[PDB]
Amino acid sequence: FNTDILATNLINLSVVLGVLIFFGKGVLSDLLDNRKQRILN
Amino acid sequence: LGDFMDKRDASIKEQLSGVKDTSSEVKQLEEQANAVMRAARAEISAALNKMKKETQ
Repeated sequence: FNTDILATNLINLSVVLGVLIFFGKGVLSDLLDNRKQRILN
Repeated sequence: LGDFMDKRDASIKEQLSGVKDTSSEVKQLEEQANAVMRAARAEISAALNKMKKETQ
């Protein structure tokens, strides 16, 4: 119910979510874009 | 979003089919034109021959 503040729970999660969003938008846009190009073809 | 994905894919697939459809239609048009041209020529030739033979 109340929020619990501490800088231990999430610093590990920010690095992970950043790495996943960057390398995931890279390989995901590459794959998705490739599929779109094939459909256009 | 699922519907949007489907719509875009269908729109593209439909475009390909239509493009495939148009190509077949043009092939048929060309074949029909070729066949028709042949008829004209051949037809007239035959006519003259039969007519030429009758005159002779």
